[PDB]
Amino acid sequence: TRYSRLRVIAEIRHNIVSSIEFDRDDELFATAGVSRCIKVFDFSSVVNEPQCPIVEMSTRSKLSCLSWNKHEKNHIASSDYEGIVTVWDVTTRQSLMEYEEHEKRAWSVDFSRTEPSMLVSGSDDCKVKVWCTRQEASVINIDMKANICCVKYNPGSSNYIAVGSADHHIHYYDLRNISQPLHVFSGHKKAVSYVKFLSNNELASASTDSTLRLWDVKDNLPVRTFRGHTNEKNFVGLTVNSEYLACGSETNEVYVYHKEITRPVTSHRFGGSYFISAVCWKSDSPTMLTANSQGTIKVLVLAA
Amino acid sequence: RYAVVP
Repeated sequence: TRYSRLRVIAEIRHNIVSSIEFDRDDELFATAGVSRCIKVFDFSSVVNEPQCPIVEMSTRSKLSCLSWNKHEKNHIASSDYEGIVTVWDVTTRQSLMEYEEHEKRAWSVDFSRTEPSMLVSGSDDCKVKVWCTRQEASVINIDMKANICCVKYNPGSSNYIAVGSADHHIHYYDLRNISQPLHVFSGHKKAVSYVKFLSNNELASASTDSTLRLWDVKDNLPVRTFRGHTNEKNFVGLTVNSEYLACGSETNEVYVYHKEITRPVTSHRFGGSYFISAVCWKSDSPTMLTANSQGTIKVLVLAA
Repeated sequence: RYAVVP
């Protein structure tokens, strides 16, 4: 009841944007995708102005994902279609680390919130790699049996990662003993394209079966399935906060779900054949960043 | 093909 619409409060008119992410203070955000350019914008400027990035970093390969460091304000990691995982400093524009062990496209990178020098990546090479920014070689390698589409650290401990796999399952690992996952969550009928935590115990996933799912990683239980959007092919984005899930759709629409309700609380038509390609909440607030396959960026806000 | 899930 609280919200029925998404209001557009800003738009940057444009190339697919595969990732849009806020820095540790929700002050800057970065975008990246097929154009081989990591662009950094000032959020307040975008909201207030009638819009140029403050930093642009050219890359050798198409980008699949970004993750800002949670301690070092100025550091951001990228994964690319060559398999390289790069840590960048947005003030100097330099690559700080270039991790080159993946043999195929890396789809995901995630910096840990609680051990901020640690970052994890997953790849079409079927490996999960854990890296430490002070070391050139990977610290942990998990050999899996299928392409890895997303890896995410638990927000409360760097010992746990969720792995979304093309085998249709979420593999939840304790990195202190990688012999077997703690649990493998089955329920999706197609590849699991995203995993994101609402809290220490609540995990959400997206899949090309046109569903989102909510899972309890304390008691290893399925919770809820969310339906309404169309997602049979593309990476269309998933972002969650403590209460809400948002995802893209192949209908060029953003969908929002409350975690307790299986059908959308609202949706927004972006304004064919376009798809939403990236979404990111501004922490626990009703404000979110969104981008689509044309490269348009919008700042949206849930509203009554 | 870009941004296509395996």
